[PDB]
Amino acid sequence: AHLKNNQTLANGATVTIYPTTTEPTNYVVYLHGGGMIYGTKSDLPEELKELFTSNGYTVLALDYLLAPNTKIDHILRTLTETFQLLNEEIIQNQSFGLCGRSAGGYLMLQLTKQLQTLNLTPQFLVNFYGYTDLEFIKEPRKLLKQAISAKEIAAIDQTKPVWDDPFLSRYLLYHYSIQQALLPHFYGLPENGDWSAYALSDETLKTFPPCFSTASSSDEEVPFRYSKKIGRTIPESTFKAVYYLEHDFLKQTKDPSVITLFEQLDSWLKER
Repeated sequence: AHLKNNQTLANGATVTIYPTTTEPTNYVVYLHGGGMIYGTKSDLPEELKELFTSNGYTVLALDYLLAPNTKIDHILRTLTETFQLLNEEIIQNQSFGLCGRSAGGYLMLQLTKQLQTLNLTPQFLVNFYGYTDLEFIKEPRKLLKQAISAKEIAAIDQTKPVWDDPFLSRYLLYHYSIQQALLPHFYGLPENGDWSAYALSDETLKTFPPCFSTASSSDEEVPFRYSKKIGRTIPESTFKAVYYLEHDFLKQTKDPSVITLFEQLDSWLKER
């Protein structure tokens, strides 16, 4: 039956499936935002989900593990595992694209590199203000003006694995770690600052499938040069800027700039 439904995979990851009206179908795997510390596959905007399903892509909105509970190296390994199970059960070697929101864009690009090794290349990629390395988190950022206290985050568990944060309850932990300079520690990044293992080279990006890439010039959370590189260094790719908006502009799908960008994405999807 073609109804939105959740499925749990062998390793405990769950996926929310939004079927198209027809069979056979193609697929897009969606990776949510939240800095790899908070958030949920449920953040997928209705309008973005529709851009995919109306174009014949069943959307697979996928869980991934969250830091500091699970370190980035492990999050990435588990994501590859999860994709392989998702392909076993649902995609079944049919064509698929990937779509990533902020940290989800980084995850998508890292997954892509790993999938090439398993003979599972995506047909295309859609990057909403992601990134290709973690260097930018070394730079000071002021994202929340008010200082978050230890008390306000004391109740958030950092120990046990977490597949989903459906009510964004871990949002403060993310911003706390930023304000307290703990984000690299939360992520498990090398203390010596050599994060080359976490970076994608231009060489690597040049081997990737076509990407539609977009970010706001006014993004204070991820420098939008990343999305320029992603849409320009990957061959046969497109970069579309939006101007004067906050980082996570998928929160504002009714904004005229975002409406225009969705028209651009729709047109680009129709050329796959």
